[PDB]
Amino acid sequence: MVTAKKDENFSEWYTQAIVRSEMIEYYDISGCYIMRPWAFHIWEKVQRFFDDEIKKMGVENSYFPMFVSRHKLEKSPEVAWVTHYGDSPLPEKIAIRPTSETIMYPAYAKWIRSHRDLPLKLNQWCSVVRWEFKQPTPFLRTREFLWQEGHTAHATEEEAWELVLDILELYRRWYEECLAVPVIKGEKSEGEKFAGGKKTTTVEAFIPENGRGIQAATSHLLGTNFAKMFEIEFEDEEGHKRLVHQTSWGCTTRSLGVMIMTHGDDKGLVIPPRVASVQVVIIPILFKDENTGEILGKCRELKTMLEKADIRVRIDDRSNYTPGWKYNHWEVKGVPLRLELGPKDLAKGTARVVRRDTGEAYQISWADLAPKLLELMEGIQRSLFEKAKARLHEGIEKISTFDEVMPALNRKHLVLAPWCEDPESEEQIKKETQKLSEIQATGAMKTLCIPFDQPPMPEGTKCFYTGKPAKRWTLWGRSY
Amino acid sequence: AMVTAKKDENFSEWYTQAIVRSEMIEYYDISGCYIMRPWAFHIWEKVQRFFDDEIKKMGVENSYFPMFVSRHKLEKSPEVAWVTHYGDSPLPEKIAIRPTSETIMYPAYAKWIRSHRDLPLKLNQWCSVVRWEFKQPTPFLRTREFLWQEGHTAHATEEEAWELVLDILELYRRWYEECLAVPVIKGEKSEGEKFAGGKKTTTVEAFIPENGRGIQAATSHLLGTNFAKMFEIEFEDEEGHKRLVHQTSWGCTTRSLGVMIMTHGDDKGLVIPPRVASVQVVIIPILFKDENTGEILGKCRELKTMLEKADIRVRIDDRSNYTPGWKYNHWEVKGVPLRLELGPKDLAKGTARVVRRDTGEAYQISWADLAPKLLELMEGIQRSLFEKAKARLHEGIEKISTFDEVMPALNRKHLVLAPWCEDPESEEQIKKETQKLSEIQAIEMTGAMKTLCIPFDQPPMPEGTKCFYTGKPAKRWTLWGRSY
Ligand SMILES: Cc1cc(N2CC[C@@](C#N)(C3CC3)C2=O)cc(NC(=O)Cc2ccccc2)n1
Ligand SMILES: Cc1cc(N2CC[C@@](C#N)(C3CC3)C2=O)cc(NC(=O)Cc2ccccc2)n1
Ligand SMILES: O=C(C[C@H]1NCCC[C@@H]1O)Cn1cnc2cc(Br)c(Cl)cc2c1=O
Ligand SMILES: O=C(C[C@H]1NCCC[C@@H]1O)Cn1cnc2cc(Br)c(Cl)cc2c1=O
Repeated sequence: MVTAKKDENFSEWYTQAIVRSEMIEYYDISGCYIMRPWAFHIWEKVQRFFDDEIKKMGVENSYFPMFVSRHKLEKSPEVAWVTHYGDSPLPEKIAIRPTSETIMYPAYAKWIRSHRDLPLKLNQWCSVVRWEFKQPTPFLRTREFLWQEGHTAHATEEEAWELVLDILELYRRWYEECLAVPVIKGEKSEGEKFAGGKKTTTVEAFIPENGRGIQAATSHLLGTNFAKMFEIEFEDEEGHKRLVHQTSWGCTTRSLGVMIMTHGDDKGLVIPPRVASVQVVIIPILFKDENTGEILGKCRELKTMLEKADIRVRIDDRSNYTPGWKYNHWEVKGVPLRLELGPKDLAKGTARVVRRDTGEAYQISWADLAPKLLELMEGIQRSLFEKAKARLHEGIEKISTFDEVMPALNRKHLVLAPWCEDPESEEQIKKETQKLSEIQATGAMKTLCIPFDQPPMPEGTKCFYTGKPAKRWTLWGRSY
Repeated sequence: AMVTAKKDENFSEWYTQAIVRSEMIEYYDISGCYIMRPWAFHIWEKVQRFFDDEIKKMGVENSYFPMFVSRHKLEKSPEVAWVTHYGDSPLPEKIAIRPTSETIMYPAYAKWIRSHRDLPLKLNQWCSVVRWEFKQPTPFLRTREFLWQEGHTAHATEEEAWELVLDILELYRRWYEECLAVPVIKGEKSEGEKFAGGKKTTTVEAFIPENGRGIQAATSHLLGTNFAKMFEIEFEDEEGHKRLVHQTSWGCTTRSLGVMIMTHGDDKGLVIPPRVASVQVVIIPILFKDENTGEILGKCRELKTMLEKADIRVRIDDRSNYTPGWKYNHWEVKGVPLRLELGPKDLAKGTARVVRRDTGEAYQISWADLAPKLLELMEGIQRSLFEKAKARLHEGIEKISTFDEVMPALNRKHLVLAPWCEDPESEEQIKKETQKLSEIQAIEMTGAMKTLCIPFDQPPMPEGTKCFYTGKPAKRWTLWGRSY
């Protein structure tokens, strides 16, 4: 049972939702959490979608070591260092991977020798470790987390940039098509991009209850800098030695946290049908032996028919729990549809179906069950996305001048503002907004992204902070 | 680009050449760790899909537990890797990288299990583990870091747990025999060889004829209640008394790829069974550089589309800057089970030439006949690969009566099946005796013979049969040999 209200104390609500639904368990090492099966099911679904999609692009999976030698990593950072095997010291300490550039690119330098070898497109599913001192949040910001990382090498910059954009569109689909979470595609600012690359692109999500943006996934154009550092070169069709043009990209189980925060309500989780391991739960109403074998035989009959429409169905015929307990259990876990079958329903040839997202109840004849449920699930998925998109739209304010910023931040909104893109000004804006928030008593505003979808920039439009010529419309807000 | 070491002359150099020249592995500067390149990883993906699909029907659910365990939870030093520092700062308590996840999972089991309604609890996880041994590593077979799955279940009764132990072991038999076409023997480990944390260890064992060695392929343990005692994993039963759960654990690793490589490979390189080959059919246009007109590649595309609508895994090697013969050798070293050749004559006849990797036999096939024919050939290659390997397994096991038969059989690079009293002291004695006799032989890996398993499939034990070593009453036929 969830008792905290989402719109009152959001942090207590989130903790309740993910504990009481059995998504997470705590662990004695700070910043690490156990991912229980109810959460892991969702990860498996988005992993299958993304993996299928990158394979059609020619990306192949691989597995590189979890350890990197001190002198290879440092070609200290907040990495976990292994210094001993048993009681014996290693002659050189080794780190646990925070990301695998230093592990993979020496191999790329060995494998790439001619244009015949390109493009090289690899991905791996693994976990990484970033041992930060700060407060962790389950799914969103943890010390160890699951994440794929893709790394590619190309003969030209244009082919690399094309892949960057293709991958970022896959991340838009991971969020919007699977998880029903709306995201904004954009470029990172110069101060916010990956330092080892040329251009970083991102999908950004918005959490209306605390007003914060959160980076959902990222796709980098690395250019040739790592090719220089690692000596990744190839002979072109005319004999000349050239540097490769690289990309890298990743997305994590943070996606699940964003889903939970987007669609959850006062009763617990709400799982979008496309990633629900159980789409429909059938609950036999058993009491005083009122037509028991009748009811359970019928439930089995219904499961088989729905499955023949590829609906993912679970009968909760466990005998150790009451029907009321089952209603609340599957509601807190977010199953899209609950189908109730009792003696009355069997006498009438119908089932009672309740939608998780809106609570609406439907009396459906057995014959109609499969097509109707399909309609409902399409309806649920679509409505989850559309409601979320409306909230995203209501949470962004277009502004012209800096004087509008603090009122907007106080409404827990993001701002879209014309910006000159000077890196000094982003540093100044972060400092000023933090100071102002402090005085009104994590308050800094930073750039979230420069969106791909740019409204026109009228000639003569001035930067909202510096008064210099504005270049592009930029999304700002408080953030994770 | 070609394998030159012969499998039956210098097996270790053959194995290294096969897995490097096929682009399955890459070396790494940290000893005992290797990079798993896509040609190998695809196979792992296929066996992972099979096993995952099968355990899900048993109600096992996947999960993910942390890779780290606190010093005081692991030591509830071992050969584990210890993290002692974040950046330059010491941890107040060092933490180990998981060598297996019992000490990470079972405290959560103790929290989750309170009543009989909570059972059975059935979890699995796919992850990597680390065992920092100082012995020489072998790619795929024995490494410091390896991918695996490990499953862990808890039950209200011993009979239910034992049923699951046996169901999982049958899945491991199918992983090897049905996916990888490797024959394995199901058996029970001896008291000295079982997992000390458990009551009974079952195994599937494989055999490598070229070096005469047995190798453990996968394992499934009946843990009993010992871990339930240690972690206080108890439940209130249907009548209200606290009871210990009965547990199982089981695991299988990428060692299964190394066993497959050693079982089917030949002097030309790898041979990949069709059921796990990421490319089942490579189409090689007989086309030379700057000669592409569109005729050959156009038909190659039409053929690939047709074959794919039969769910055949097809690749066209249309790479412009390699000759067709180079391509033939490339994909032979990689073990692609079927090569489809398409050149000018094939176009002029409406046929294609298909060559199977395992035997080299060639077939002329009409375009229209390709899809069913290739399906048939692949079923034939899989079956044949398995049936030849099973024959070698059978030729490699000698049934014996007395200890004096043992050294001759080991010198033929064979395993022995022998009646055994099952006394643990005698297995220690046999290991030492065979090691010393091997040493003396070698003057004029170790030579010790150990138990591999006590097979499930037991021939009758005639009344009065004596143990081949102690002369005491024999209990069960036991499989022994030199081992990994
Ligand atoms: C679960 C998760 C996710 C992510 N990040 C990063 C950006 C990214 C995106 N987009 C990655 C590129 C894919 C993402 O998801 C990052 C993290 N931990 C951390 O920062 C370390 C940490 C540990 C304890 C407290 C505070 C911080 N934890
Ligand atoms: C690749 C792989 C596999 C396996 N093992 C174990 C038994 C088992 C079986 N069956 C596991 C239960 C599943 C298996 O496969 C074990 C290993 N490394 C090691 O012993 C550590 C090591 C490191 C360097 C040199 C020598 C030894 N490396
Ligand atoms: O991890 C990255 C860059 C990219 N790597 C490939 C997957 C997508 C990802 O955005 C940035 N990054 C982030 N955090 C890090 C923390 C440490 Br500790 C180190 Cl050494 C290095 C890094 C580091 O390189
Ligand atoms: O890892 C095991 C027992 C079982 N765990 C679950 C998967 C199947 C597997 O056989 C035995 N084992 C093997 N090697 C180990 C190495 C170290 Br180091 C430690 Cl601490 C512990 C162990 C250890 O417990």
